[PDB]
Amino acid sequence: DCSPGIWQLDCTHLEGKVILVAVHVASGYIEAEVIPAETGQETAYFLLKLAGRWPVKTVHTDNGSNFTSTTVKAACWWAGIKQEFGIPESMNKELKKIIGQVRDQAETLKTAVQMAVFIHNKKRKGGGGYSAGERIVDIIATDIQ
Amino acid sequence: DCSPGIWQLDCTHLEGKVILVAVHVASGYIEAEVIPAETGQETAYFLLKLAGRWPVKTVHTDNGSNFTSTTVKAACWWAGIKQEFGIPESMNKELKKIIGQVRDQAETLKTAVQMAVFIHNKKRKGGGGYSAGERIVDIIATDIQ
Ligand SMILES: Cc1nc2ccccc2c(-c2ccc3c(c2)CCCO3)c1[C@H](OC(C)(C)C)C(=O)O
Ligand SMILES: Cc1nc2ccccc2c(-c2ccc3c(c2)CCCO3)c1[C@H](OC(C)(C)C)C(=O)O
Repeated sequence: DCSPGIWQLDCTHLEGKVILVAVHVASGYIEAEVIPAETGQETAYFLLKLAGRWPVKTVHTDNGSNFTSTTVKAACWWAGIKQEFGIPESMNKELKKIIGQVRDQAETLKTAVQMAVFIHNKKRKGGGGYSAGERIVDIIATDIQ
Repeated sequence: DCSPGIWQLDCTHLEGKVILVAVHVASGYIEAEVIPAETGQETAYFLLKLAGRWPVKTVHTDNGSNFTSTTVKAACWWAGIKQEFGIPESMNKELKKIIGQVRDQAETLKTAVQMAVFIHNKKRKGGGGYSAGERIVDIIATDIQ
């Protein structure tokens, strides 16, 4: 029943590095990237990429100060994004769980993260039974037509 | 009439930097990234991200030697991707055109690229009349069901 334009964006920390995690709330679909620094510039750039791919209307975060930089506000201004305050989970544990499971199968954390994203988005969820990757595409397509 | 799992991947050069460009052939939808070096490791990593997001079955390129590294072959092995040889355009000019149009509106090339990707994917194509972003989502969703 969730609006299809709503996304959640946070950062977690692992191995002294920073993982930016975006969740499409309606579907559970995720996108993630290991970023060199937890900064406004990184968040702004990430939001521009996200918005060119999906119809992003509002973004929520669990750390509001993430969104106070002028650099982030410029990215939401240009892409027509607004901040979402009133949201009614949680993938940071679950994605961290998958990362832990595949970690030794890759040299770098960034590679393991993308493996974990792949696994998460492709998993059939019947425990009828689509994956997050299938649900996002259906939700958006139905919302077009 | 194109298969929905087929993607084209190339690199272009601008301002002495490297832009990796992936095109979903059936829709015209694009994803791009400025990469620090034109290397197998960058291509492999990019393919892992791409494959966690879309149902990527085959990838074609205009420079076959792009795909000879062990690092790329490991990424297509792990993600279940095969190379596509027999393909029946062109965005590298068109995307370059949009980049040129917005270039002065951003400090960095990487930012301009993402602006150009956004513009390209959102543009209604009626010259009925959906955008590449709408077409990819419809094509994939219909292919699920
Ligand atoms: C550094 C590195 N070196 C290699 C040398 C030879 C062969 C493969 C690799 C891989 C690799 C590539 C795809 C892949 C996996 C690992 C693990 C399974 C999924 O696919 C990596 C990975 O890094 C890059 C992806 C950036 C190249 C890694 O971090 O381990
Ligand atoms: C370096 C940089 N510094 C800034 C300082 C203050 C305010 C904004 C910026 C922007 C910016 C952010 C979003 C955006 C656009 C530009 C241009 C329109 C689309 O949205 C950038 C851009 O770089 C980052 C996105 C990495 C921060 C840029 O290359 O110009």
